[PDB]
Amino acid sequence: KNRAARVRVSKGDKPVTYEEAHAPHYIAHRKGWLSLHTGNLDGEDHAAERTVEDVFLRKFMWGTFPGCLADQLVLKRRGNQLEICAVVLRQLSPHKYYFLVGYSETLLSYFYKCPVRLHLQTVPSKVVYKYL
Amino acid sequence: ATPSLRGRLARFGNPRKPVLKPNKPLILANRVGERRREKGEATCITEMSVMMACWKQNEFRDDACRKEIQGFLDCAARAQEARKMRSIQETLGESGSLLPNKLNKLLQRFPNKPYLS
Amino acid sequence: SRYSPEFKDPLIDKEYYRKPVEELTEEEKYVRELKKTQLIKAAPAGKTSSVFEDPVISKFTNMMMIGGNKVLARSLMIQTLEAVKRKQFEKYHAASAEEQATIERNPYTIFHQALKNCEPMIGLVPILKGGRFYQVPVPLPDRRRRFLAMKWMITECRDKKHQRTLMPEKLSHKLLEAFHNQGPVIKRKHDLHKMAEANRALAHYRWW
Amino acid sequence: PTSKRETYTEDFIKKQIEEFNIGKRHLANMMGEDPETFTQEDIDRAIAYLFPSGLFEKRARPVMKHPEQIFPRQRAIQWGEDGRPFHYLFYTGKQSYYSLMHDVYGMLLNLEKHQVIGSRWLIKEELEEMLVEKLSDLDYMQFIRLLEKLLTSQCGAAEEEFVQRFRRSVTLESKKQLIEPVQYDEQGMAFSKSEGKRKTAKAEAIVYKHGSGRIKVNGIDYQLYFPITQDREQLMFPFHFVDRLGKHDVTCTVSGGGRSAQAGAIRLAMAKALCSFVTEDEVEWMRQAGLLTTDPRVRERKKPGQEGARRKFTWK
RNA sequence: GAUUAACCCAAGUCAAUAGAAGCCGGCGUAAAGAGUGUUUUAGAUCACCCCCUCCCCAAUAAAGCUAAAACUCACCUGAGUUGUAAAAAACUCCAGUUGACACAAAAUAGACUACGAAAGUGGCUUUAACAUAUCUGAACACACAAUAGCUAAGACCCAAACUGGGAUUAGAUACCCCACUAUGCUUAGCCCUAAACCUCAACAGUUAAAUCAACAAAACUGCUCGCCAGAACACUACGAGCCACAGCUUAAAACUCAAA
RNA sequence: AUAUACCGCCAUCUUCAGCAAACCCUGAUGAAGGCUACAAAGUAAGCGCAAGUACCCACGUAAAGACGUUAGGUCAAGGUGUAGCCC
Ligand SMILES: CN[C@@H]1[C@H](O[C@H]2[C@H](O[C@H]3[C@H](O)[C@@H](O)[C@H](NC(=N)N)[C@@H](O)[C@@H]3NC(=N)N)O[C@@H](C)[C@]2(O)C=O)O[C@@H](CO)[C@H](O)[C@H]1O
Ligand SMILES: [K+]
Ligand SMILES: [K+]
Ligand SMILES: [K+]
Ligand SMILES: [K+]
Ligand SMILES: [Mg+2]
Ligand SMILES: [Mg+2]
Ligand SMILES: [Mg+2]
Ligand SMILES: [Mg+2]
Ligand SMILES: [Mg+2]
Ligand SMILES: [Mg+2]
Ligand SMILES: [Mg+2]
Ligand SMILES: [Mg+2]
Ligand SMILES: [Mg+2]
Ligand SMILES: [Mg+2]
Ligand SMILES: [Mg+2]
Ligand SMILES: [Mg+2]
Ligand SMILES: [Mg+2]
Ligand SMILES: [Mg+2]
Ligand SMILES: [Mg+2]
Ligand SMILES: [Mg+2]
Ligand SMILES: [Mg+2]
Ligand SMILES: [Mg+2]
Ligand SMILES: [Mg+2]
Ligand SMILES: [Mg+2]
Ligand SMILES: [Mg+2]
Ligand SMILES: [Mg+2]
Ligand SMILES: [Mg+2]
Ligand SMILES: [Mg+2]
Repeated sequence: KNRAARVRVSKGDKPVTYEEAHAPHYIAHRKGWLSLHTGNLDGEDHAAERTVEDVFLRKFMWGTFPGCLADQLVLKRRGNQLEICAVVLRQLSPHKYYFLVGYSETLLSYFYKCPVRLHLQTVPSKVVYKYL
Repeated sequence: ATPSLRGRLARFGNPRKPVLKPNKPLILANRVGERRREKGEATCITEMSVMMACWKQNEFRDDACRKEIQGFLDCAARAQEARKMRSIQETLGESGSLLPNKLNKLLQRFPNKPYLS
Repeated sequence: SRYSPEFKDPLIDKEYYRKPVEELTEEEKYVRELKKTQLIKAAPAGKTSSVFEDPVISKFTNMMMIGGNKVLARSLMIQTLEAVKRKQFEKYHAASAEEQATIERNPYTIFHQALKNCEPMIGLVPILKGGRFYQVPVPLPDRRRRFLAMKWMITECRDKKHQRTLMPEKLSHKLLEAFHNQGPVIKRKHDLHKMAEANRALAHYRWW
Repeated sequence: PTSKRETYTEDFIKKQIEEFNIGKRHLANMMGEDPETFTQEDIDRAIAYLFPSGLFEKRARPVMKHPEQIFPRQRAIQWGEDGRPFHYLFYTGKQSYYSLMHDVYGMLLNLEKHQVIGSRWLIKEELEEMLVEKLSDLDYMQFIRLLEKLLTSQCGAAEEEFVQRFRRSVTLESKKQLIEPVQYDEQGMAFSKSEGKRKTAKAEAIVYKHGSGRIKVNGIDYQLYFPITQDREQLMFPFHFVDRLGKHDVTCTVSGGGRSAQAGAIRLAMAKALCSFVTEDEVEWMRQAGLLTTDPRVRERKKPGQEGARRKFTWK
């Protein structure tokens, strides 16, 4: 049976998110896309280089904001700019958040030669869609 | 008059030898058996025997045995209609005895109680 | 099917609609109003409202076609009809004055009657009784015998005994032999009739 | 336990009513409209511009509706502080369903003492909204059996109103072909234009009111354009059925498809354009003959694991 | 197994062995009501009071009888009859009608439920005839006991182990077909067995209470006799007894398992 | 090396309709079991089916398809537990 991106049923004590509660056949019906660029449009190029940046950015943020990411990243590209939008927990102190914003923005701007901006949206606790 | 059951089954008070040895307890059930399928009666056989007897005499020519064939043909048409009419009508039509499915809804409203409550 | 169950088959009969309201029976009149509400399927390409439409000559054309080549199947049928037509005109000018009254020249009347002379009355069906298959005589239905007549005529012509003869000349020759109750297709019906009358002792194995 | 059914009280819904009204005045300031005359259709239009979502499911897109159309209707508290249920049939479990059967059975007894198209019985799913009670299929049938029994009897005027509540309405679209508007050309000849479709073929047909039975497909005589007789037979069919051959002049232009797909597309176009020059009764006969219906049969796609659309690879 | 730590006892520890604790429980299916009845020595309290299904329906033994079917013979006719999921073999003084004709076996009734100790008994008639005024009471006493079987002399319609033939089958010492014998029957002796099982002892009594593991045919009480104590070895071996000599009855142990 | 330690991605029954938490009752509180609509102990969130959606509609085709089964397949996609090699 199909397994991809599916959270198997449990007693009911497992909390899943909206994105985690929907399988691949809902990606364009009930879900959007976590990355939005033009590489995959008809007649566009550099789809393999925008993809490698996304795989690394999601890992850079997961290891740079450990335990603070409630949900997956939403990467946005507008021309030269790259916008990282994230939902984070409120456990960490704000002082440490501002440090990580200026460190990640600057480091990633010199690495991908592009203006990078990061927009945090803190949430008290991980939003729960339903309990599987 | 339903046959008697006094001194028939092997018991403690009955001194004599048993008369009946039932393998299933003699207690009415709350349902009846489903009606079996009938083998059926073959139709248009006499018309089918006088039509194949004419072929042998006339060496299987369909110009001299025309009358016989119609008997076998007209019969088949009538027999076919009866089969269609009989199957549908019997279940939908209520004649004589009831059907098990409707008769078991009546026996389950008045179940047999071989226990105390 | 891309049609829903609501869709009903269309009626191409052109003289049915023309029927005056005065002739319409109460049951028929009701039907006509009901059809208005119903959805109707689109008429298929095969059948039109022409006066020359023959359902038996269209079904015989579909039973010869190979791979959807209906232009060739129809071409063979019309050539056969024209070959039967030209062969009877040649048998009519060379006949005596009193022999011309019994010579049919309409190829259709020959096609329908020839197929009626090949329709068998009873067939052999294998029934399993006692772990063995017995070819017991069974009454063929009206459709089955109409289908077998067409299948046998096309099998005999397709049979590779005639080395280099075109189908129109073969089908035309077999249709004229069956019209006079002659030929293998008629003989094939007798052989099925001789085996159903010899094995009539096993006419009780069947139930239906 | 972590999973609890989201229960919404009257005080919570009352605070949601105030946030929508205030949000309704903010959305009108963004778009520059008048707050007072700002309906719900404009909110749906403004939320689709400000929050453009291409999700196929319309229930998964942003929505800013009134809290009474979002939150579901909930069974209200069924007892006071003392604990006595208001209704006398509370302990049945279906006090709303049984109060209706008790009322209907009470009106059928009075009748004994003193003594249609376009409408359908309320469906099961619509009857659980009037009562806010889950109902089985069998219970719904029992209720319908009493209403029908009510109708057969000589019901009074009041009873008719009662039954009417449970009778929903169905809009039936008259199966009548839409006549095309007869136009006039520069010379003054009357005609009607229509379009047809068959498989991948699309056709436009112009049918002149008076003609000598001349048809030009793409500027070519039909017999030249259609060599195969079958194709010509399809062209004749519409006119032969309405017994008016050799009376109109047709000028069509078919594009796409193949030999047999183009004729079918023209047949349907001529037939639709020939309905403007025939009586209503004749147009219904054409419809019943399958001359005004678009054949929906189109090629079926092939599946990744099979040889064809439905054919399967040989089973080893 | 070594090592470390720990537990128990402790100048002891604890491996082998032996012993100490064994009857008031059961017997429809778990091991047990041993085929039936009688009595003895004796035991019981259901024996006096005190009471209610005599006789008759298929008990038994003897003698006699015969309706239906069959065999055989004879006449007449026919050329085949048998066999079956389908064949072969077999038979052809064969088959069908009619008539004559049993030491065999006893439709319907019987939807009855009787007799008798049980076994068992279901065609007709006749004779003789069916223990006991308390209960219980035996592997062995006394007397019975289906079928099968032995010995001897008769009978013989049919059926039929064995055997022979035909077929099936990988094979077929079987199932299917045919034929025939011992045998089944009578008389006279023997044998003494059964899933002889209504697997539910005899007598008396109760229907209340905790109804009662389960299933089966509700659960109990009194009294007595008989039997039984893990499985298998074992319806065995030995011994004894017996008209039984490949027999029956009675009936162990060793080895073995930790289950049945 | 081990798919008989696994994740991951699948096959299959599935061209299925089950699945199930939490309660309740029955059976003397045994394993177990749980329906009758003129209704007799079942109620049920959740998963699935269904519905929605995609494609040319209401049709059809895709997709979807639970829990389980076969220690099914793959350590050779990659990753990885354990054991092993390290001139
Ligand atoms: C609870 N134990 C059950 C029992 O196991 C037993 C079983 O015991 C067996 C004996 O060794 C053997 O000599 C004995 N063999 C004989 N010829 N007597 C077996 O019959 C015996 N099995 C048995 N009674 N079920 O095998 C042994 C090794 C065992 O594991 C000992 O405890 O029997 C086994 C089945 O035989 C089951 O599988 C086990 O669950
Ligand atoms: K018994
Ligand atoms: K796996
Ligand atoms: K590995
Ligand atoms: K791997
Ligand atoms: Mg039994
Ligand atoms: Mg193909
Ligand atoms: Mg026992
Ligand atoms: Mg006994
Ligand atoms: Mg014994
Ligand atoms: Mg008799
Ligand atoms: Mg005594
Ligand atoms: Mg003794
Ligand atoms: Mg004995
Ligand atoms: Mg004896
Ligand atoms: Mg003897
Ligand atoms: Mg004999
Ligand atoms: Mg032999
Ligand atoms: Mg003899
Ligand atoms: Mg006996
Ligand atoms: Mg005794
Ligand atoms: Mg023992
Ligand atoms: Mg013995
Ligand atoms: Mg012995
Ligand atoms: Mg001895
Ligand atoms: Mg595996
Ligand atoms: Mg659909
Ligand atoms: Mg699929
Ligand atoms: Mg679906």
